[PDB]
Amino acid sequence: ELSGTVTFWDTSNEAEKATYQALAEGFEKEHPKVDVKYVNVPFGEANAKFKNAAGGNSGAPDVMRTEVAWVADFASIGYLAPLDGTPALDDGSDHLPQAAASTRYEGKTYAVPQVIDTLALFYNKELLTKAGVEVPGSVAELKTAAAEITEKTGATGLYLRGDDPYWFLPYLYGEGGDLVDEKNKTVTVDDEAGVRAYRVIKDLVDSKAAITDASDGWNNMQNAFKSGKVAMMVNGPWAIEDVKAGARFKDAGNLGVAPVPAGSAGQGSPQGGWNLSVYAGSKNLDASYAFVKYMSSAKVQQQTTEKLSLLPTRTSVYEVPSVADNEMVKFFKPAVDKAVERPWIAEGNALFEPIRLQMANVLSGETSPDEAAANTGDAYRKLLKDYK
Ligand SMILES: OC[C@H]1O[C@@H](O[C@H]2[C@H](O)[C@@H](O)[C@@H](O[C@H]3[C@H](O)[C@@H](O)[C@@H](O[C@H]4[C@H](O)[C@@H](O)[C@@H](O)O[C@@H]4CO)O[C@@H]3CO)O[C@@H]2CO)[C@H](O)[C@H](O)[C@@H]1O
Repeated sequence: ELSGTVTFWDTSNEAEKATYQALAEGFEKEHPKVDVKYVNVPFGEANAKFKNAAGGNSGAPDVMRTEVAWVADFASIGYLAPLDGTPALDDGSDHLPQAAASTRYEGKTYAVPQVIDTLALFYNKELLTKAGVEVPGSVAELKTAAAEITEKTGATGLYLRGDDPYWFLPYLYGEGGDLVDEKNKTVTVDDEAGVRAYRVIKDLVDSKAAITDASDGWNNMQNAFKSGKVAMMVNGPWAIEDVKAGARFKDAGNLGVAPVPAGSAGQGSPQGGWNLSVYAGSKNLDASYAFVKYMSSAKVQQQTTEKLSLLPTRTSVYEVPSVADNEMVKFFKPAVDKAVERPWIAEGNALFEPIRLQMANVLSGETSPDEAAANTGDAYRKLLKDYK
């Protein structure tokens, strides 16, 4: 028997949330004595809100949509129920290895994978065609393309997200860099690749190839792309249905997607995504395990793709013709296969704030690329006491 309340905190965005609420409530079809209480929690607030609730054992959710870096974060402070040997885990081996890695902390499973993602270059096909340019493969090509776009159409080439540090990573990887060398416990962000990456973002804006904003970056990016103010943006699968709501991208026929541009050394995009965790203090652990199994099942992952084009973590789901033949999936899955995995460490989540501050200050001209890289390195060494 399953009965009682399962409160689910979902972080999905305005375009995704109706789908996720319907899926969550569908758990009640097979378990009518369970009451699913769906709550949508803003992404930026959710980590803090969960810690506040879990630390005061006061209004915590039973099931938490848990960003890949939040698993080790929450788990290290005891907020997550261990899932090994529980009904929450079913056909575990189906999940992509890199998705499974993010669910683990100190030899225990604290989450089940839900979606996997990476960043890509979205582009407005009509604008590029009008400008007579090809989708750019590199930053150098992007600069050239942007000039032609402005000359021939008046649009700016790129919206460069300046207020979210995750958007720094493609530039860092393209310059031949990474945050840390996990295996050797060495901070690497302040290597010359870090300097180069901060210089690249500043040059893109100064040269007018790109525009940016120091605040409200999600809305500003989406607005600029949807309104044709820019021809390109870097974004993820969570943006697809949001973009398609716009007059300019109905049915996605005008929406192109390609890999993030290479830099001077090579090319790369980060691995991200979401898992599902159970609050350690839940008063309905059984019903929660079953809710997690349900939300992470092949059936529900397939539905999510069909409604939202989010990428399944289950390998088996990619063999479903409906998923295999989805064009956003056909592009994003290979890109995900190549995505750079991060260290799944308690402090991994905290690696982002230092980038955020230095990136803002580079873009405004308050901080040189050289100082920004050094500052980011210093911040990491403070965070990671056993890293050189
Ligand atoms: O570490 C967590 C805290 O720090 C910052 O989070 C990071 C995060 O660890 C990174 O992996 C990356 O998160 C991205 C995520 O993986 C993507 O899926 C995407 O998230 C969107 C969801 O897909 C969508 O459903 C809805 O929830 O909106 C999300 C946001 O658009 O994009 C994420 C990046 O925006 O990057 C962030 C750094 O921003 C962050 O500071 C938080 O406060 C975390 O607590």
